[PDB]
Amino acid sequence: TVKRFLRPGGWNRLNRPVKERLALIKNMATQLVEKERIRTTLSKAKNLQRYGDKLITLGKAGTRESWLKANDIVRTDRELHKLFTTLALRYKDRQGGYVRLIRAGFRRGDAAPVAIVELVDREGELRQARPAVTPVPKFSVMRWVKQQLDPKFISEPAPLLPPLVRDYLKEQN
Amino acid sequence: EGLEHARKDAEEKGLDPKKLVVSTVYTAKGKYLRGFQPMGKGFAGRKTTRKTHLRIVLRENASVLPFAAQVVSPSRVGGASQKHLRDISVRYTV
Amino acid sequence: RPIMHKNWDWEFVVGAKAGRKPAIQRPKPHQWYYCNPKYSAEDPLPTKIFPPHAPPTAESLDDWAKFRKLCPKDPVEAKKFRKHFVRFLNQRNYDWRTAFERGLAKEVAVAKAAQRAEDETKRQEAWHAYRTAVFESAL
Amino acid sequence: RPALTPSFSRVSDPWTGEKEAKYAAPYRIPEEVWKNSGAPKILFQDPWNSPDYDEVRKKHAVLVHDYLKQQSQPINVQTILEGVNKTHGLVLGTIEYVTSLLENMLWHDMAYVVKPVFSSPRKAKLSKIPLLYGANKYQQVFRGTPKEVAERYEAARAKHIKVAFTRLRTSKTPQPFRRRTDEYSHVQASQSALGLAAAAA
Amino acid sequence: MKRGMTYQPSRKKRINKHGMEKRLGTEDGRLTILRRLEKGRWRLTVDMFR
RNA sequence: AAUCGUACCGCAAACCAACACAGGUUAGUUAUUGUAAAGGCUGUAUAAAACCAGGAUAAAGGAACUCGGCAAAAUAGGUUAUGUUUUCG
Ligand SMILES: [K+]
Ligand SMILES: [Mg+2]
Ligand SMILES: [Mg+2]
Ligand SMILES: [Mg+2]
Ligand SMILES: [Mg+2]
Repeated sequence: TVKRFLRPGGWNRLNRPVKERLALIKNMATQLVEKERIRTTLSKAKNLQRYGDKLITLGKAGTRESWLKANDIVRTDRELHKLFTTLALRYKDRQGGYVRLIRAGFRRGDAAPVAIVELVDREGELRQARPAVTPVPKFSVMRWVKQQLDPKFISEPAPLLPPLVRDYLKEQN
Repeated sequence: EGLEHARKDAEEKGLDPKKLVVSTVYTAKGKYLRGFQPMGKGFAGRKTTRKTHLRIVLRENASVLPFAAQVVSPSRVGGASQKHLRDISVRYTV
Repeated sequence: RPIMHKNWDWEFVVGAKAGRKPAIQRPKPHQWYYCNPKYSAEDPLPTKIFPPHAPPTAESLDDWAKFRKLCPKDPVEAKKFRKHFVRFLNQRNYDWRTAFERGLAKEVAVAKAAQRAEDETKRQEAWHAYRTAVFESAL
Repeated sequence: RPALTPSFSRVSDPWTGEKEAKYAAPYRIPEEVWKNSGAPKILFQDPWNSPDYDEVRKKHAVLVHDYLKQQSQPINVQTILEGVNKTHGLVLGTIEYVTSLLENMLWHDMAYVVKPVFSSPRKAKLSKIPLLYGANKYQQVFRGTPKEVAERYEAARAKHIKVAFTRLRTSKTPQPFRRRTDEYSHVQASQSALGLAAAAA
Repeated sequence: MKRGMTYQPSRKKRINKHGMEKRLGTEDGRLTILRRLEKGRWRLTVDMFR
């Protein structure tokens, strides 16, 4: 997991002042969206993983307030458009964990540790991620437990337009 | 690089690579590149680049230490990783 | 003979392309003519020296004719007067370049802004079509 | 081409203080139906800005400025909003957006504000009476209403005469001098030819 | 104040103070030239070139 | 109308200081109301010791500190009826 520090927010210092620290992280976050896979040092990767997850959350919101916050983070219009349209629909049902991190040894010159950061559901993914919604066996204790604790458990992906919206449109037309 | 070069030498002589032991290793002084670096108040110091020779000898059935290292597989990435097929329904039972 | 040279390699002038004498990195006013990649020995030599940044309205300038009329009669004052006139002429060459560089920057910014607007329009139009398909598919 | 908010009660304004999106679904649906259903919100509304974000803002300011020039007395922001919409149609949605436009005009001396008089600073801070705004027919170099501008000019005129003669008395030039810098190059000559072609067309 | 900057090069000064024309203008300068010819120095004055 | 200078560095890693030296180095020009056009430049990998340096904030007291208000802090600016001292400014 990502370590928590004593500074406001618990973020890394990345050996930089706060002003340069924020400029660097915003640029890298923009490149992660564009390319979906980046190789860098362990500290910048750990900070980028936690920052990247919270940037996807804004895209899933799809609100005017969320877009204003993201417009101050992303550096390119094309990358910002992709975040709200393509990635928003991709992770509708996935609850967290949109980015993964795998260590890749040490560099050559300064022998610094490195890692790879990637998105967790796409073509070209390093591994195959678990389904966003976990299937539940019909005759398992798990099914009974979820009924008693969370009657609104989601077992299969839902359509883009739910039945209530479809029914309203049919009645209207 | 020296270890690989020495083993290739042993095979040409007709020795079994599976029984080789590192029996002798030592270093030797080379030719140095001399230089100077200025200091404060007009003083001067030395600035030397060093060089060394390396010698490795491999022999068969020589006295060897018992040290052995455990080996593990690296991270599984690609179609060979099947962590996504885990069934998590069992842990809800008693 | 013409008064000003009109055939310049503008890739060389802006700096994207190398010149005919790569050893020279910042040509002088009288060195521009022979550093031009399009130099030809058949073209007549201009009667005056101008940089590529000069406007076409400079062909009617006659600076030494006016200087003679303003010439002081005291040699001591005349020498200083001539020195200030030469300083004025040399500076005029680098006023043109500064205007040349500022003028082009504004045109570039306008064009770049226009392209940015068009790209966003296409992206938004494409998304709207996709949104319409989703509703139509769901009936 | 103004667009309505999901409540279908007003138009969204192009500024950072707008917290409501634009409804863009092909069919009209109440907010309560689709907001709590769980479907992605981007299928119903556009939270982003238009490609002409900057140009639209400049156009709105001109409409506000022209309307004030037609007025004969200072008026409130609410009156400005109603007057502009009645003249041109439903193009502005809130008074906060108009206030932001007015602040830009005040900074550059394209408009002025009439403020009340209060006995103590605390009363002024706690007052809630709306403000009144006017417009200058041409841009000025002093702040305040025409009466205040005339007073400021009188003080400025006196200072200039005081400075000019003090310089003369101390053996300085009464009026500062500079050199004329040539700002007309080959790029400018081509811009003029382009401008004539556009005007002719 | 920082010291060590006693040399401020000047081409006109160097020729006038130590030039060949200066060394040949006085009896003592001519003797200096002979001393340098006797020792066999390849360059006689700072002013010399081919 | 002949003859000599024209490349490159020039507040600098190329000149004076033994150095790619926090020092020294002349003149001419340019954008900018509360700002600032052109042009130019760019840092091995981390962090939640003591200690040291350069900043920030601080309850109640306010020179009790110390050879000494050293250092730090502090409404600092403008106009005044009246009074004092002057070599009358
Ligand atoms: K979040
Ligand atoms: Mg020294
Ligand atoms: Mg040159
Ligand atoms: Mg205190
Ligand atoms: Mg005391």
